[PDB]
Amino acid sequence: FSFSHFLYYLVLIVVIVYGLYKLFTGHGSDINFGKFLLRTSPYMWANLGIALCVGLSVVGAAWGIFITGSSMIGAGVRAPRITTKNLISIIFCEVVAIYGLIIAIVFSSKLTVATAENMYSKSNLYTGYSLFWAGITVGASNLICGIAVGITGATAAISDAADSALFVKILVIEIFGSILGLLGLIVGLLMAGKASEFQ
Amino acid sequence: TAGFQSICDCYGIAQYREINAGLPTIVTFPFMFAIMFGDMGHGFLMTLAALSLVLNEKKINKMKRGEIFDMAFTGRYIILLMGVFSMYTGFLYNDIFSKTMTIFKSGWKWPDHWKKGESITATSVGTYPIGLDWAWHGTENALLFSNSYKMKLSILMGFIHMTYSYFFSLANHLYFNSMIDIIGNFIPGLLFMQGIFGYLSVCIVYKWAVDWVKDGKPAPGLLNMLINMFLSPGTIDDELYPHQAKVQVFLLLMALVCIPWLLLVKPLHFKFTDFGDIMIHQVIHTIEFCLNCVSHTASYLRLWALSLAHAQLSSVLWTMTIQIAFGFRGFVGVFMTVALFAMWFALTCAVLVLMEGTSAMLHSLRLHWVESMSKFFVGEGLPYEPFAFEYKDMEVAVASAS
Amino acid sequence: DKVATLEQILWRVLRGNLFFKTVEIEQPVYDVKTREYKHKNAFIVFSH
Amino acid sequence: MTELCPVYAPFFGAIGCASAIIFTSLGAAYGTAKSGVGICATCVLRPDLLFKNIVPVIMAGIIAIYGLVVSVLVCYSLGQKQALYTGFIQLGAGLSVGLSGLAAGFAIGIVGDAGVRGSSQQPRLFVGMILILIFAEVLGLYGLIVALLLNSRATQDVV
Amino acid sequence: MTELCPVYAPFFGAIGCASAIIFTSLGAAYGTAKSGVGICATCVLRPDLLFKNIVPVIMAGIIAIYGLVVSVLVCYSLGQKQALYTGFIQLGAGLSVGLSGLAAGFAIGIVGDAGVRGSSQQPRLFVGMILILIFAEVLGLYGLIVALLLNSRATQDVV
Amino acid sequence: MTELCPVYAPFFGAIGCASAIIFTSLGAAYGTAKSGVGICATCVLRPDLLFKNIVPVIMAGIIAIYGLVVSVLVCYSLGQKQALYTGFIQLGAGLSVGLSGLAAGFAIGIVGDAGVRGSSQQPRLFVGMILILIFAEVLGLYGLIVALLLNSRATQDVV
Amino acid sequence: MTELCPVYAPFFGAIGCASAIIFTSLGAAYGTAKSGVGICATCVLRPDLLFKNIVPVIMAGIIAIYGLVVSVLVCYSLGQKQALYTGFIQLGAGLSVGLSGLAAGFAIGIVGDAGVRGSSQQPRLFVGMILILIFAEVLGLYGLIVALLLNSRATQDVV
Amino acid sequence: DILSSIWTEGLLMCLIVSALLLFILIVALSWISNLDITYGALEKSTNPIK
Amino acid sequence: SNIYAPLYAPFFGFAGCAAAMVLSCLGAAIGTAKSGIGIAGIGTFKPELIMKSLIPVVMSGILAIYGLVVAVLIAGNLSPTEDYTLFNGFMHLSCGLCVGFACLSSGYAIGMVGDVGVRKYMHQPRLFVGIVLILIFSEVLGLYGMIVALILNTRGSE
Amino acid sequence: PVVSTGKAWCCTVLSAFGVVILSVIAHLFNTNHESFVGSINDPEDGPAVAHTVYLAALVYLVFFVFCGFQVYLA
Amino acid sequence: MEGVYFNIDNGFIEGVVRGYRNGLLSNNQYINLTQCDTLEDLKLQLSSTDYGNFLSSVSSESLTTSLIQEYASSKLYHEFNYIRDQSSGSTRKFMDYITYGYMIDNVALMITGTIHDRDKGEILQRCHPLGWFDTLPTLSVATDLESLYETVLVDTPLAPYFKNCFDTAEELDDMNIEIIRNKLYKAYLEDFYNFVTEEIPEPAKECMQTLLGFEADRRSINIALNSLQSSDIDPDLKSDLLPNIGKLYPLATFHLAQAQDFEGVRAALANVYEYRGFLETGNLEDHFYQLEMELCRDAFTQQFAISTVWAWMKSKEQEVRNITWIAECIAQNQRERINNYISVY
Repeated sequence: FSFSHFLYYLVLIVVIVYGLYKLFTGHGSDINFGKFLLRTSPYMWANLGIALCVGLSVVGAAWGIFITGSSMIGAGVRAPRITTKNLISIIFCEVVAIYGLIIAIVFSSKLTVATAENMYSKSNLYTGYSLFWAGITVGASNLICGIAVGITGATAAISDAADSALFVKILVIEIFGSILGLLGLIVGLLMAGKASEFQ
Repeated sequence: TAGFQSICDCYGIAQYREINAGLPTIVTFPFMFAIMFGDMGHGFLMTLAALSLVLNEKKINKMKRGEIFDMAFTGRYIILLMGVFSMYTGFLYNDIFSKTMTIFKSGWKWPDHWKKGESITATSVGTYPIGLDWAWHGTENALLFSNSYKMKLSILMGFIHMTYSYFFSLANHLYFNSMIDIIGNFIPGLLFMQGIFGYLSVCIVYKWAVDWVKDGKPAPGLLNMLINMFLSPGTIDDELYPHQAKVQVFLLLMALVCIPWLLLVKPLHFKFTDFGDIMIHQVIHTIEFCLNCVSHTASYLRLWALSLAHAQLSSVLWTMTIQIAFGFRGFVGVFMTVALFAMWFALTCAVLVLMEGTSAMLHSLRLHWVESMSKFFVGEGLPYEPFAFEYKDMEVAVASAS
Repeated sequence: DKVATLEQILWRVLRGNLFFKTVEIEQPVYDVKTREYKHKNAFIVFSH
Repeated sequence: MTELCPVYAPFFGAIGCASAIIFTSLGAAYGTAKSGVGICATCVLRPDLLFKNIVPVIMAGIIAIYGLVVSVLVCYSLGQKQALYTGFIQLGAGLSVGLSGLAAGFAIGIVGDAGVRGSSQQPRLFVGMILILIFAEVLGLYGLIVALLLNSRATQDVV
Repeated sequence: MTELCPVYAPFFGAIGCASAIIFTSLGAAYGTAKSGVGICATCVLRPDLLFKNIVPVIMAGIIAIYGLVVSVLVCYSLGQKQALYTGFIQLGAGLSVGLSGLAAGFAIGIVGDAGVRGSSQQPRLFVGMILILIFAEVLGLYGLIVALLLNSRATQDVV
Repeated sequence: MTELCPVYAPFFGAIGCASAIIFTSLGAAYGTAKSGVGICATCVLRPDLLFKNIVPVIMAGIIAIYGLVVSVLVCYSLGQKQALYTGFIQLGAGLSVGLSGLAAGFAIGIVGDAGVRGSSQQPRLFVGMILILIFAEVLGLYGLIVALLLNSRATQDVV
Repeated sequence: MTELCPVYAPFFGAIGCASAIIFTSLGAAYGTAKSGVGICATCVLRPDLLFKNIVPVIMAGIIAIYGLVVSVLVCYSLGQKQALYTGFIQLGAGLSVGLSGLAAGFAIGIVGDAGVRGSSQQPRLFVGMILILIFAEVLGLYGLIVALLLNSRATQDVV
Repeated sequence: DILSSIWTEGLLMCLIVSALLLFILIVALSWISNLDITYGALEKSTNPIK
Repeated sequence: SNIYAPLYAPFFGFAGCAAAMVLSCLGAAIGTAKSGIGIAGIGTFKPELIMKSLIPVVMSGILAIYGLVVAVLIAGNLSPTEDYTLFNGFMHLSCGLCVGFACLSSGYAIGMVGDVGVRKYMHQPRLFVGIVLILIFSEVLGLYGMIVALILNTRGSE
Repeated sequence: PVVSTGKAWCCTVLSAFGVVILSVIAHLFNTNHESFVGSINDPEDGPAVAHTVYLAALVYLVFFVFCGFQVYLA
Repeated sequence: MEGVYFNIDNGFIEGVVRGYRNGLLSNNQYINLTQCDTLEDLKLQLSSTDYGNFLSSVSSESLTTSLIQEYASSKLYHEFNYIRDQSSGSTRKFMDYITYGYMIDNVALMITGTIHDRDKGEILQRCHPLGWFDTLPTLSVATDLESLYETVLVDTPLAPYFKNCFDTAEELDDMNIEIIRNKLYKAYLEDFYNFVTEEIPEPAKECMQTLLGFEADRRSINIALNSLQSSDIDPDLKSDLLPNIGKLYPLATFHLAQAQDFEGVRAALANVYEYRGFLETGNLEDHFYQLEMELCRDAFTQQFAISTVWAWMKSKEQEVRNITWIAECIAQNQRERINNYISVY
């Protein structure tokens, strides 16, 4: 039983025995995590950053959209005047993917072609690291923001279907929760601010 | 003006003597459709489909149809205007069935001689009068020009739409004798969003107007300087116009000082004439008006978006089916191009007019419900619906009871 | 719909000495007390 | 081969060209399956609404068409002697369009099921279903745009 | 052997040639099993609808035929002295058609079960079932197209 | 440094000195939590038995005192230039007392909960609870003894 | 750098300085959350016992104060050119105080929830709740003591 | 200064990308496996009290 | 060149930026959503308590400001020209981990207590000062994480 | 031969677009436009494909005049 | 958290049940129903609510209190069957477990009517159409409880509940059937409690645990207050009727099992805090109804929970009981006790 925990425990035991054996020989520095970071191509880190950025942003957007859409469709059976009102709760989940688009358009202007000489220079390794971590920062922040705004949108659709006076008081919470994707946007623009192109 | 009124009334019934939003919608709705649907032949097929419904109006308003042909017939003038404006837009994109035109002389000139397989460049012997030049057709960097072209097109059109819809708020407040709303809401929002996002549009047009190679100056990046206007003020890498190190700081502090000048005057004038409800509602209006400047002007990238994807899917459909049947000499080639043109016309009428027209139609509708009518459209009122006599339709009334 | 229920009960009641047999009525048999069309069939059960 | 163009370079391009159509087919299959269960449960009572409710299945198939477009455009750029830059760009474009289409397919399936079951007993909910499904369709469209903008740079000034 | 054509190169081609028929057989088996349980539960009451409801099982078998086609076309291109480019292309084609057929088989199974159980008591739902099953069939067709377009480039100008 | 005294040698001593107090604190926390839930459920009806039932919490705290003793005695033997023999002995002593205290804490918690709930309605069960809890206490005592006998040999004739 | 003082040496000190406040914050958060749910369920009926029942939340916050103390004292001993001995000692001190505070926070949360819910209807149970919570507090105190005794030896005669 | 003779950089880049794509395929198949049919709307029931 | 600033050093500082932003945003979103469910659950019966009941949502929005401050202070020290040793990268990663996990735990506690305290507030109006008091006790955990990250930031650049 | 009226328009309209579209594409094959044959790819000969595209336009014309008189009978 | 994976299947069901919930009658609507003079005024007043056009196409003169409660119950039952058809997985199981508790009552009613030689069709009506189970009218044959069980009850979902009921082995009368039915409902509540504990997610888990606790406690107090009639019952033969779930089992069902008079039950319930407010005052059933409606009201504050289905079901049943009581007081000219409806909204 519990095949996933068996896989996790087996990977843990194999890693512990392998690292302990590389101690056992006296060659504990052959597991060299830093030399792996030098000798790996910076365009891999940059393109994983851009692709995982736009992918995680779209996943968070879709998540929020169907959470609020299922509840709004269900609550609009008796009160069909909630749809054009709580359209804005789907607007708030759709702008997350547009933030991911803006980040992808900014980052894709830095994917130039470098020379075989000074390929692994200081600026190129800096650019790969900055684009990778900035992309996954804004992508994970967009994912979490889309989930939260979708949950609050479903609850706002139910409360507005109760009576019309409640959606003004619950839409404020969506205004609170929608700033977090913009925080991720700002810090993703700021992490890759001083990174140059690939030259 | 009936179908566009039914469009705008689906969102909300306007306040008494407020400016109707169904009057500019008549032309601003099919044009924002047309930017996303920029094809000559697809707008031509859409006009033919519309004229099949407009040319017999008297025959159709006496039949019982059901829920699909109803939306087809009550919006026939919408489809007619969408098709005609899509003809104009697809003419300006130089795109008919994902092909070019060659109706003027080009502004680019190819070299004199080349071997079969040499990568060459063109030499810019003038400018092309109406539309994109037909010397961008194959060219293996056509997207590199077209994307930066149409993105700036979408940003400029979205800003002109927002700043035109915002003046209806001034024409409202001047009509209801509401002079505190002008000084408390119109001027702060006008200064805040013009001094940030119309300055970007002025910089886009100014970067278009200046020759950078002849002057020997490096062309700056407008996205880079828009980011560095807020995230590192004062520092400029490439210069655009002479005294811009101070104009950035001035516009930044003016957009800053419009934040405490908003959320302050409209409540504290009610105080000296606070309450809590006006104060909290004005804080919500400030935190909602701001952060919708950025979000709403980012939302106009859909005009670029659907245009690029419609062009690419139509190009792949042309090169996938009917392009195969052009090198097939014999009696088999006749039936091959017959069957492959039948497949191509069925696909370009099914998935590429009907299924991408509905999308861009309700995108032009989202751009008016959210981004455009959040700036002048107040909201709630009670519809007219007088007492009148009607036919009653018995079997509806039996289903209404049971 | 009830032939399997009949034979289940009559197998549990006749203890295993049932000689149930059924043939189908092809056309539906229209009901008056309800409005279901009610595919029916015949049956016969032998005992002493 | 060369330090800029090693021998393991077409692996990333082949993985991207596969993964585009793979993840868009998974998203389209989830959308088609969930919406089809909703249609078959709904249209026992209203068989006249059968061809009206077919919209979420079509909007799920458009995602697989997006993945097919990106897979063909990546596939016509593979080569034996390409660089790592081209393979990384092709892998990023494939992952972009694939996972965006997967998320859009999940949203289209869930919203289409709920919308068909709700619009069986409320005729005004069909246009709201179409609006929410269009908001679910532009996510895969955004993934398609990012994939095309990556693929347009895969072979510019590569040595 | 050679730096362009190493010795481990036919491994990826053999894995692709296996994985095509493996994942299409899993998809076809799920579709056949789910639809057959639906048919055997339905046709106790209506035995006259038995040969009319056999359509989802046939549309599940067409996916296994797709996998068989791609496995034969990959299998007639293996060699001892091929490049890594050819093995990567063959692995990508196998994964494409296999996972597309797996997704299409899951969708065909679920939609066919629901459609047979619904069409037992609503005769107008059969054509809607056929429409949704055709939308589930074109996904495996798209995987077949991507696999053929990859396989057509596996041996063009390879040294 | 030296082949007998490498540089990675204080790692095992620090891990043992941590793990002693860590696993004895987990065992004491489980015992205190389970017995305290039992006391708070029992003493609503008999508040006069509140300070009589406090015994399993004290016998759980004695285990954390054992871990504290072994952690202090290991901590006053660390050094920069110690051998691997000393680090292995310290790691073994820490693991011994920690996992023995964890097992004793689990037993004390479960037996104390059952014994308090049973002795609420049977006054002669309290001494049987004390007997079984003493049998659960000597396990952590045995772990303490094995840890002290290891630690007494960590620095005898080590070069 | 040096064989005694390598370059990877501040990694263990930074991990210990982080892990102290991380695991004590997790323990304090569990204690505060569980006890606060107990208080909010209890004090609907007896709002006069609201500021009397606030004790488990305070005894949960003292654990986060312990972690803050150890993190500041470790943080003022980091350096670029320190030994592995110092980094191992700092990592052991951080793990000690962090996991001891985590166990103490779990015990304080569970006992505080049960004790508040029990003392809503038995006024004599409050002092028994305080006794069991003090026995749960000394575990994090023991972890703090072991961390301070490790940290006092991190820089004695290190070359 | 090579990393390894058998665990080279190209092999590790290929394995890291393959592990990411296998992870997302496994997740999406776990989404597909939880997929139910709601058989109650596909049956009929008489209930002669009604 | 320098054995103290090798070129793989920025990876850990950017990892610190990423952790400090993402996990603080996660804690703020958990607190905001979990409290807003209770705030709109009480909204049908007594809608007059919603405008006072927005304390746990404003309270769990400060945690994203904590992560914002620490992320921009870490990202201000990174540059493709400076020295930037490995010690500075380990310190930046420890800053990010401190702020991220402290704000995650604090946001979880704020969400739990705010949900149950707002749902059980429609009955007893004297329960409010206890709500605000326990929320103040839950807020200070992210503050402790931000204090140790400020000290690690000013320690690491030496 | 059951009804054969709702499928008459589907073929007459298809043929009416097909004649015009393949006629103008064949006329653009004939005069070498350098956008249909202006590269190293698909056509090379010129009017040799204009031949069969005008043939297909003639075949669409006889589709159109066949199905256009069957719709006339209703 | 709870709002993450819930909506994937249950978001539409939750929204529709909240929409059903918004049509519960509030206090002003019950006062407007109280102010009606004749019964046609009650029909016209109910027409402007969520009920409306439900007594359309009946009559203007065949309007009776029994007809009104029949149609007001049938609307409830059709809405429940719709929500049960639109579900799958664990929610479908959960609603089947809601149905089984009425199946038990139909079993007891059919056996009891079979003892007194009544008609099949008389007992087939007034037999609660939600708990149907197709082989139900076959319970009118073969009086002996075994010859029911070895023939028809093993193929029903009530088969694992007769593990105690085979102690007496004779023909049944009115007290044996009630002992049987109490053992059924005991085993039933413990089956459904162990179902909720292991599969239902957490915010619905705690709400369903406290609602099942109240169901068990109400039936325990009812069995303890009905068992002191004219018989001799061993406390070993009575403690097999009180369920092992609730907030009064660990020790307070013991004093209910060992009790002789009414004061023994008062002293048994004297230590449980929520109780001992009930026996020293008037209608003892209205306190259980009021406390059930307050618990069901507290169940509507959780949003991502399928406790909403159970809470709405019980609230709508109380609503039908209130409209039946008001219709009786209107039609019989007994306006003195018309304000004894139970309204919490």
